[PDB]
Amino acid sequence: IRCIGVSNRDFVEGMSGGTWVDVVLEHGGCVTVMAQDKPTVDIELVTTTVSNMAEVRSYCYEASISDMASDSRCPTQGEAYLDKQSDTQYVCKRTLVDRGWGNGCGLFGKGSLVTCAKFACSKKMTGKSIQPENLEYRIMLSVHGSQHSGMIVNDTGHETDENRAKVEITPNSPRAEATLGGFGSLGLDCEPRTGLDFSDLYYLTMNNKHWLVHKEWFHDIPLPWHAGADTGTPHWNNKEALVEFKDAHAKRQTVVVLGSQEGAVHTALAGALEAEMDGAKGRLSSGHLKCRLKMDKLRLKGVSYSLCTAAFTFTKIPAETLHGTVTVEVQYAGTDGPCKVPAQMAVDMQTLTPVGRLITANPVITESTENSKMMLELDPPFGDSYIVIGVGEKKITHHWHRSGSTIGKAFEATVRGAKRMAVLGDTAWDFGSVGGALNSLGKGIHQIFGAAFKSLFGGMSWFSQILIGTLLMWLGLNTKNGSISLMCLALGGVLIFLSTAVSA
Amino acid sequence: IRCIGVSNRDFVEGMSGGTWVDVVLEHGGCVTVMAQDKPTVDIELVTTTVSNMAEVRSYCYEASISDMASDSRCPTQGEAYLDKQSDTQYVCKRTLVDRGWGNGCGLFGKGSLVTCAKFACSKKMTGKSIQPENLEYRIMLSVHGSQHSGMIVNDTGHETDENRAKVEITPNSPRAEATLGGFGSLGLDCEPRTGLDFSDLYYLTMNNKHWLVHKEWFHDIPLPWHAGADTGTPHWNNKEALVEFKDAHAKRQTVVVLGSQEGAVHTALAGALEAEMDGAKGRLSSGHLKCRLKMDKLRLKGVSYSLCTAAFTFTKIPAETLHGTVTVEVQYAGTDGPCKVPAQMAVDMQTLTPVGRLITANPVITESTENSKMMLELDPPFGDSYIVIGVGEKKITHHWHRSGSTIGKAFEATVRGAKRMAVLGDTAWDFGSVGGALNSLGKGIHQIFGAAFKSLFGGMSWFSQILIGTLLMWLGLNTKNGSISLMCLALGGVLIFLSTAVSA
Amino acid sequence: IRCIGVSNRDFVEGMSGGTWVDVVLEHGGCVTVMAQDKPTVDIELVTTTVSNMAEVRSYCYEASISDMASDSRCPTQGEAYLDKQSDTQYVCKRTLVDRGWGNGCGLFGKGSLVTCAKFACSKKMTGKSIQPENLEYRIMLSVHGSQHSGMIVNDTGHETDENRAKVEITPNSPRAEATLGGFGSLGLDCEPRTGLDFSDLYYLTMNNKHWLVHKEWFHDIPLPWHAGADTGTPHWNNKEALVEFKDAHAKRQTVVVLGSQEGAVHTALAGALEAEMDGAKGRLSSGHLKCRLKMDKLRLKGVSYSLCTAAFTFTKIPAETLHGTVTVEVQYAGTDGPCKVPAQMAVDMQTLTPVGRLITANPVITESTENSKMMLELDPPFGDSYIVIGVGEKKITHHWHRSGSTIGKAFEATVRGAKRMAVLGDTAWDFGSVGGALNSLGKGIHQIFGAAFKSLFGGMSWFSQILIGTLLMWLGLNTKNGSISLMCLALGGVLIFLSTAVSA
Amino acid sequence: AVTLPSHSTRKLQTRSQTWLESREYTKHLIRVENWIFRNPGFALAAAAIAWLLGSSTSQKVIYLVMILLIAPAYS
Amino acid sequence: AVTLPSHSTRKLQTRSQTWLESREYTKHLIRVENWIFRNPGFALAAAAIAWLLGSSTSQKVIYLVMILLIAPAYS
Amino acid sequence: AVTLPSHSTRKLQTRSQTWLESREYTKHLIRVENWIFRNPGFALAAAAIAWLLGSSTSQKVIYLVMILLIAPAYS
Ligand SMILES: *[C@@H]1O[C@H](CO)[C@@H](O)[C@H](O)[C@H]1NC(C)=O
Ligand SMILES: *[C@@H]1O[C@H](CO)[C@@H](O)[C@H](O)[C@H]1NC(C)=O
Ligand SMILES: *[C@@H]1O[C@H](CO)[C@@H](O)[C@H](O)[C@H]1NC(C)=O
Repeated sequence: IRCIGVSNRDFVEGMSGGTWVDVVLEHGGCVTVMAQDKPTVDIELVTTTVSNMAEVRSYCYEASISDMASDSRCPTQGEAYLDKQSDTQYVCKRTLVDRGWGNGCGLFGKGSLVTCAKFACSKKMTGKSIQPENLEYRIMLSVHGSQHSGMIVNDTGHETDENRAKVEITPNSPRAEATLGGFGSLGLDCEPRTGLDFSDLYYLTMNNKHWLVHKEWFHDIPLPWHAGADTGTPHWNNKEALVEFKDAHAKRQTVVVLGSQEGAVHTALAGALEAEMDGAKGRLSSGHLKCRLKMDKLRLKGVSYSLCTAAFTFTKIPAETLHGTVTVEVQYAGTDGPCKVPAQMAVDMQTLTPVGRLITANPVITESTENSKMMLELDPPFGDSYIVIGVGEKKITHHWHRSGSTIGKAFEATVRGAKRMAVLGDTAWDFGSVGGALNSLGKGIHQIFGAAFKSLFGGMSWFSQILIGTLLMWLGLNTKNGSISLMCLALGGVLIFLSTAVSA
Repeated sequence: IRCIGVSNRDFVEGMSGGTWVDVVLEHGGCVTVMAQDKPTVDIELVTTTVSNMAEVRSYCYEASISDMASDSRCPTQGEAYLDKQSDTQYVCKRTLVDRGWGNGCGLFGKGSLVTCAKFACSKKMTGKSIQPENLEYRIMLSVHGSQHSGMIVNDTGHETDENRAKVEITPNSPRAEATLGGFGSLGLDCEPRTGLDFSDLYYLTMNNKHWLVHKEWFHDIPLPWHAGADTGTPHWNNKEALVEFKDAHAKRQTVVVLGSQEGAVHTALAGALEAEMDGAKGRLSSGHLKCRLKMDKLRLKGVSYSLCTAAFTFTKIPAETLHGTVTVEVQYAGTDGPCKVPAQMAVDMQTLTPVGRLITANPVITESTENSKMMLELDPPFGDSYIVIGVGEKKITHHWHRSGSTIGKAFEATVRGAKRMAVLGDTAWDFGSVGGALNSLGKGIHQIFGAAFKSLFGGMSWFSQILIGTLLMWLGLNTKNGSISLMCLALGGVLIFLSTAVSA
Repeated sequence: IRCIGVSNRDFVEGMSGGTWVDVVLEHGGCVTVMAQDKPTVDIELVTTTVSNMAEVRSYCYEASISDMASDSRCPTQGEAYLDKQSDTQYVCKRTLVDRGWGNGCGLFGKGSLVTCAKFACSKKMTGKSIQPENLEYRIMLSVHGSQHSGMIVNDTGHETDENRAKVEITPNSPRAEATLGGFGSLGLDCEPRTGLDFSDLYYLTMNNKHWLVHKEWFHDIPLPWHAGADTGTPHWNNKEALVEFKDAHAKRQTVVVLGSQEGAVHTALAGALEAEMDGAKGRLSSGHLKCRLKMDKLRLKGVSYSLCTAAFTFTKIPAETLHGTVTVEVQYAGTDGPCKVPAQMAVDMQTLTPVGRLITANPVITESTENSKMMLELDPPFGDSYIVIGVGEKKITHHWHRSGSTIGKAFEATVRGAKRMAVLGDTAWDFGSVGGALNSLGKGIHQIFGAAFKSLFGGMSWFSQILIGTLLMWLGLNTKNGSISLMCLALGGVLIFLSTAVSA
Repeated sequence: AVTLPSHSTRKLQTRSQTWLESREYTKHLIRVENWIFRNPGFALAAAAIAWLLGSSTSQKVIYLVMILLIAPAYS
Repeated sequence: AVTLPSHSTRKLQTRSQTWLESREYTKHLIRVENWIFRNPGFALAAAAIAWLLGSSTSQKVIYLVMILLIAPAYS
Repeated sequence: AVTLPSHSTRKLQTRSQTWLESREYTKHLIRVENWIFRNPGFALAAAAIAWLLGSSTSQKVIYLVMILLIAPAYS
């Protein structure tokens, strides 16, 4: 029931050959599953919490100078001193002043003074370091049993039940076993490691608006610094990028506190992930996790019930959703037990051969004596169908129409893979739940590319990569030969694509 | 253990069946060894003290001119004689203080002046001399076999050494012996008598900070000599290298001692290995030594154990070192005494296939009561996989992953093969047991050129060899006539490479 | 008189001006000048004394460490902080050591570590500044005539006696003047601003010896410094160029305070000048000074002196001074009043015909009764000649021979007019002469080819010169046309000259 | 601050949107023209230099862009 | 006075820091800078002093350079 | 390091013979002796590169010494 309308649900076609549900849960859209031998369940990598972290560095984005102390010496001596150049508590800078007879200096010109400022700090950007291991996910999964718009909504009351289960692979307990009886169990062979490589993913905290930020970029911006440090009296580091030493004309040396940078770190912070914190753990979103489930332990309860006969009614008129999978919600006569609810949406009426698919799998009234509104799916074949769900005397038929030809689906489910590729790089040849030659050869061929093409182009935001691709496509057909100039308009065709392919 | 994380550490896995594996081992970390049924072991050349040695030459670095007496004859009135001029202690000149009537002479010309100074030393440096013998080597053997998580560094018990037994390879006893807890005792047949060169080497002893200095150099410092030890005040050859007195045309004999010479020496010793001669016997850290392991006595233990079943709670989390290995410290919930507990590199599906190697040869629980620590060093395959521990059904796996490249290790037995090589010349191609005469090369072909290189550029230094090397790496990109090309840009690049390797 | 024999005492019988004639009276020897009629005088740059000197730096050549401390950090916790880092009186170096199971957390890898030693200086070495002011030059004035028994050196009542004259000239008062009652006065006005190069010359002191050093050298010494003056722990700069951080093969990083740099500097100074110290006044030798000693107001004490009657008994065999100037030490035992010593030179004496030219022109004796003594020069002619007294059947006639060569001695003022050339370098035309063409210009073509010739070869210590002077003189012999095959021969061999006019 | 490096350069490809893609691509445009709409002159001049090159009727082409693309954003 | 020994010439090759190695590789240099900056004059000097009788394209440099490598030290 | 640089550069040329002078005349020459004497092998290696450059009769003569004297001083 979950994953229906997640604008990005993906029906993983089973396989009548051992359970290889190799699916990459997205932390966003989702993936449902279907094989003859089992009801149909789906998963949505809901929460992706990070346990503990290290306070690698702390930066200050709003310093505050306090005491402006200035010292001077004329060409008569070498430099200046000034009481404060012997403290970390300040920040000094020495240079010259046209020291002349203005001050009564024997010699003329050449002086050298030094002004200082006591360097306090207003708000500090407390970054972090989260080892790949110690984190953890929480993939909840549901099943198309008898649900009733019980979809999404409440989740905790639903997990103490047979159709909605919540498992959680740790990089330590990587094979959780979601046991939703009345059906069975579930295997999970997850890689709580090849996630988002939180290796180089320092977790930021800029005034309770934290974003998971790339490592590099973290060290790279300089301002103040203090870290792996017992706060105590924060002996800073740097500080130039805040106290501004500009001597008015050439007689006096003034120093202003350059402005906060508060939001100039928000424009800096133009990366991708947005994080949420509890304080305890690093609760977040936007990530991915590759697993493998065990289909073996999952019983189709339904095929044991006597199909239900009596009345049926569309409490909720059929709604087509995200590419041609229709939900119908219906209720029952009102004096029955746990029995199947017949339903074959067909071509016609008389020769009602069942044509199309039954996402739902096994639809069965819950052992109820009340009008059970069982909410269940179906995949109409492109064109005109008849979601007919009943005994046959009283077929609560319906006229349906799926506007998607099969060719127009292949072209548009080509992208449901085009993006799940360019967002999952090579972990894209992982949806290929099997040990195929090409599902395997791929993860490998488009491997010395994920590695190459990325290393030599892993530094350029949207705009920046079109500006290269388009330059490459010109280097394309336009050049001396069509030999080593095809791969130019080729890889140059990737960049132009990758930029626009992430957007839509 | 001893080497679960020391950058230097090299692995000699020679199941040569030669019951030996020549293996070079210095104070540069260590080596582990493993082969058929042989509990992988760690050898670590720790200490290499020099016992009895006596001084060769003592230098003065802190002169101290006592009194200065002097006499000047008048022009051809004879000559200036000073009774000291004969007593070795002082040191004087025979200048020409021009003099005449004003100067008290009955004539105009160059009467002669001899200014004498009594010389004395304040602090010196003696060059105790060391020979092959008076040398004692301290190797530390430790077998992964089955041990402790924290106690992999504890080094106090060499009586309980079920693994970590301290050897003591003397020069007079090249051969050795090891004692274990049910393991064969080991024998390393070495060459303390010729390990690291010592003929060309002494112990400077100034200020209490000593350091192993070359021989060549130590016979050319320009200070006052003192051959033999002291009988209190001694006689110094070159009592003037320090003493300096230059009077110009006047009667004023300026005898300045010249100061100290610490920096003057510390500074000119930037290639000398720091050494701490402590108490009686000088200790040399940072040596080098070439042995060989006699692998007969060492035969696995606890092989006759039953593959123990209880679940295993990793006490900590699966780490990696600079070699892709993995500490995997687990627990055994109280099911009987000693037994084996197997693991596998579960390359994905359940427990099915065993992959990658396991560095610890055989893991064995030696504890009879409850829970106890043990850690297996594995060699996870270049890609992903888990870590099965215990047995099949009640097995806990921890997800793991190893990055880099299959041919990223070929960029390491090669880069580590420039250190092993460029810090031991030809006595470097000695890590892997003689595989025939195929080695009458890697430890031959080098004493053919290297011994000719010893002379040729033997006397260089960083900066130096580049300008003497780069000019070569250039000459070879510009050889007008000959085969010079190939040997040129080679002998050029390799030099500059030798420097751009170890410690630079 | 004053300089009856000092290596480098030159004459200027050629005042050649309307009583105006210059000279460069250096610390090196002296000069005697005698105009057509004027008494003859001996001036000399006896001493010079800087006065106030503002110390610029206070280099430290002996560092002493303590409070050795340190801290580490597992490869996860970011940096490593140690409170002494906020001490500024402690030096540190943070560097990644090694660790893991066996040392800290367990997560393997090269985490970070820092260690902080304390600091302090055992012996510093200030460098006081010298400004073209505060340098009173001393100059001694000793006339001739009435002057006996080398009562010359004897520097007493250098005031009372008019035969001696103390003349101190400050740069703010160069026009000084000698009061020689009887011989008149001596008008002198020098160049205290353009003597030695006081601008650029600091003044240092290790222990107590004092030097003179060129600025560059003084500001290009790694040694931990303290600038200007300050009583508290001179906040040291470069507290680390004299401290060392040993990198342990693995785990540690311990400091090792380099040893006393005394003799290291005490040797670097080679190329500097020695300088004493009297009180606070920076007394020094070796200076040189220019001047325009006006010959007016000078008069022969006695032009109206009856010739001394009859005792030419000289109590000294008339020795001879270098450069060819016989000195006699007559004593008029039988004589009276202040009469004119009837001296004179005679080539034959057969019939008094002088050919000398004594330079102590107008020798006189005062309070002369008996016991009267007195000295007097003489330029003996080439070959034979008899010194003499005018009249007397007791007219002494000590035969005298003049060695050398008439035109021989000429070759001398070419290789001596050269010493004054190499040293002084260009202020070497300001010897004794009023100039106009080949004398005003000599400078004009020297000042230009003095600066040019400085810029492209200053920095060339001695051994340098010749090298880049011989291997240069070759380029001139090679090639052709002269314009570039002479200029390279000239400046090639002449470069060499300022190498032989140095130590010789 | 002085130099601020972009976390843009190294984003993090995920299905969930970046910190602020929106207002991202519109800025570079804004600047690189809100620059030529101020110091437009640099256009005609900048153009000349784009002429003094391999003047390929398809090369001068690029160069012209290489200059106007850099001026705007100081590099 | 001159302590002409330079053990850093006779290095020992081990798994350790040859005494004061830290700033070894750098030193030899910064004294060629402390030289030329204070003696900029010699800059052009060894430009032709070498150029002349360099007898080649590159040779000029291997002179100009192997000269500006004497002055700093042996001088 | 702790090179306490070159005062031999600027010698306050005068009358009274500079500091430690008497020495300096030979000193920079000795360092370059105690050096070859040790590792002479820098023979077939030093004289070598000579024929390698320029080839002029008087080339190696000055090339071989160009390096022979730079060998030390940088040892
Ligand atoms: C709300 O949750 C409860 C159980 O916790 C469930 O019985 C009910 O059907 C849910 N209602 C919704 C929102 O579907
Ligand atoms: C060393 O061995 C002792 C044996 O009593 C053990 O208790 C201790 O934990 C070990 N020391 C270390 C390094 O932990
Ligand atoms: C210096 O000369 C004076 C004058 O005759 C004499 O009285 C004094 O003792 C002399 N001093 C010396 C140098 O002995």
